[PDB]
Amino acid sequence: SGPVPSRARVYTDVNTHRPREYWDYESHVVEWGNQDDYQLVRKLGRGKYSEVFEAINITNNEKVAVKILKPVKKKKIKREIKILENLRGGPNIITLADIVKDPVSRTPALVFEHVNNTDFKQLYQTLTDYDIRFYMYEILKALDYCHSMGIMHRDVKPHNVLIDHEHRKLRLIDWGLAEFYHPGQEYNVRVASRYFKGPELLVDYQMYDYSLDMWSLGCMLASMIFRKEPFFHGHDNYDQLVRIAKVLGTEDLYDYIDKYNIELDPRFNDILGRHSRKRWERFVHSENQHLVSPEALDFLDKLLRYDHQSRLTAREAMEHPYFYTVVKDQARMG
Ligand SMILES: Nc1ncnc2c1ncn2[C@@H]1O[C@H](COP(=O)(O)OP(=O)(O)NP(=O)(O)O)[C@@H](O)[C@H]1O
Ligand SMILES: [Cl-]
Ligand SMILES: [Cl-]
Ligand SMILES: [Cl-]
Repeated sequence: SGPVPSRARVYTDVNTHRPREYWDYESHVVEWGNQDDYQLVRKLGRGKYSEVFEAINITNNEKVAVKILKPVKKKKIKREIKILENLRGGPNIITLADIVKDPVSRTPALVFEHVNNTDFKQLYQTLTDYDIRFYMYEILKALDYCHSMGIMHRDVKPHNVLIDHEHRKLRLIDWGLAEFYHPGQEYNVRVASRYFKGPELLVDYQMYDYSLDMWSLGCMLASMIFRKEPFFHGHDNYDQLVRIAKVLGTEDLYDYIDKYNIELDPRFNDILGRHSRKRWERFVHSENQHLVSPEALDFLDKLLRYDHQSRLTAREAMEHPYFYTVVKDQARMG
């Protein structure tokens, strides 16, 4: 009589229907490239698990990007490599062009297509309402694609979305926490960034699915339309669920837990208490009111729901009328 099972509403068996080797990434054998074929130009930044550099492919002088992984188990390296290989060709996902080793460290050096080192998080200040819709749809293409190829990103956040605003091109990056979805598998909840974690991770519900990403995307949307960064600003893991409950109310939270018979720390129950559902209009101010339309609020509602199985899928999100006009975009660069 543990917690109740769950299987994804969409793309449930896509990995099942594929050959083993599609998803059995521990078995993958990396083909190494020519390390003397890429020379680093300059440092573009970093992350908790990589150094990213602009570089050049010398055999044709083409511009690339090179992510040098810090040390770390080969299990994950093969997982990120296989995923990136599987997704190559998909809309708006970063293209893996080679893997080589760092000359001195001998660690893997992932060659990608070059983008601008400019992300969605940098552009929060300036985006018109049309542009928020537009880029949101571009991210959805990536999620729908990855989810349909059996893959959960599990780290959707503005830092992980590169935008070339000049060319109106977005790529979803940082697949290092991505995993393959298998109905009935339990996944670690130490995925994603505090502010973008679904209530499932926050209550240790491990039989989660692609719909985690859809919560994270809702959280990104909310910060952008309300100009509050982040939107749910939890100071620790438990406080993250308390902040969500202060907006979305506790009655549905407690209905979600008893839906899936999840075991919550009694003492943490006491901390949550009872919070009434705030109407999404509470966070409208003069400074953000031009970003907030009824279709925006309806879309967010359908994303920010405690029950992972209730949230819009990427495809259903793509059909939502928040994207009615922007799908007709006439592709003006300037
Ligand atoms: N293909 C790329 N083109 C340009 N910049 C990139 C590219 N990939 C990553 N970066 C840059 O790296 C900096 C930090 O990105 P980061 O999230 O570290 O990417 P990552 O290479 O996936 N690293 P990690 O988080 O360790 O996996 C940002 O300024 C990004 O612009
Ligand atoms: Cl971020
Ligand atoms: Cl995992
Ligand atoms: Cl989906």
